[PDB]
Amino acid sequence: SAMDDEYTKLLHDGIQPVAAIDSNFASFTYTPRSLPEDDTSMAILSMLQDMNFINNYKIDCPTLARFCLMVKKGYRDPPYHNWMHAFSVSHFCYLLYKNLELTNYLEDIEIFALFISCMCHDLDHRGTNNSFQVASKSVLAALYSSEGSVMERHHFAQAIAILNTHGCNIFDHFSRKDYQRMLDLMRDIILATDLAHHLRIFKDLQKMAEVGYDRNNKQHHRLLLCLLMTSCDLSDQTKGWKTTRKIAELIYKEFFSQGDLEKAMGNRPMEMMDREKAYIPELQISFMEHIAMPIYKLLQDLFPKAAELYERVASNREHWTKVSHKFTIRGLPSNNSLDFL
Ligand SMILES: Cc1cc([C@@H]2CN(C(=O)c3ccc(F)cc3)CC(F)(F)C2)n2ncnc2n1
Ligand SMILES: [Mg+2]
Ligand SMILES: [Zn+2]
Repeated sequence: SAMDDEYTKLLHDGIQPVAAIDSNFASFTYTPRSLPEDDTSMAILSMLQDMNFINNYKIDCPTLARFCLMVKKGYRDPPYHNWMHAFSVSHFCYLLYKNLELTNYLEDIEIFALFISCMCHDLDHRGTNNSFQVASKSVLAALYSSEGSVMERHHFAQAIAILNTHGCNIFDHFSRKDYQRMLDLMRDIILATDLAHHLRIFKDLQKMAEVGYDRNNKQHHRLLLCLLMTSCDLSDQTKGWKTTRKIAELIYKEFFSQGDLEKAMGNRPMEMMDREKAYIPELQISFMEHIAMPIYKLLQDLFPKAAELYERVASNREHWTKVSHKFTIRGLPSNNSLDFL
């Protein structure tokens, strides 16, 4: 009933101009988590319209409205891996489109697949990682653990189940070859969100940036799509310090909750998921140094206009070192009590 009325307005009221969402909506400085959640499905439509994908691919507006709502409704509400994460990852894809001239690098359909993949790439996340699915002998591991990337295979399978839901296949008028192409792209792009995949291809990403992007090289296209998706996935770290701090809070709430579950199973959590061992400033510096900063350095090497993104991640990294001293309790706790000992 609720989705029906939301559908009715999304379809019949018209698509809001993207500039009416916010004066800075298309800037790397904009924080899409600032958008009220109730406004995000209309913002998805506005972005799709502004990138001309609705007209170029003749997407049926009722199908697209239903698709967007079905995708939003396909996310659960863990602290981090929720619909607002998918919305902000999708928004960053729109930023790359508006700021970095992707049409000089990628086919139209590849850019479209990236954006749709961003919307779908964490569908039905339960707030636990791939190792946990295997350790807990979850249904998802029973399905996919022999292939790896258990959660990401599930996210892709969930996106297909939405497309296979009557009235929701935004691609169903595509040619057979274009349809196969779109779903293949979605597979590769969603599967690239496994950071284990990113780490596997990282040297090939380095090699691509070194020799220089070849628009006629099909492997360069695939590699670039993977890097862009990862850049979208981690894009929370490219905003201000306030965003980085809040996003850290959400990640560790989620992580520590999984760690609490691992302990109740008799298993030793990773220290970054153990609330009794994790030292957040050191983990955030490590994550920025070894994972986040190299990704945006690569993005800058390929796209010089992405320099500000790398400098932001580097800045946020310096902020963690500056505030680290505040995790040590000097003097007495604010209650004047040593009871916590
Ligand atoms: C935007 C953003 C996203 C993530 C994570 C990274 N991540 C990992 O596997 C991972 C690997 C090494 C680490 F040191 C920490 C986490 C997968 C995920 F949890 F899905 C999202 N983090 N993590 C810390 N700050 C983050 N900021
Ligand atoms: Mg994911
Ligand atoms: Zn994600």
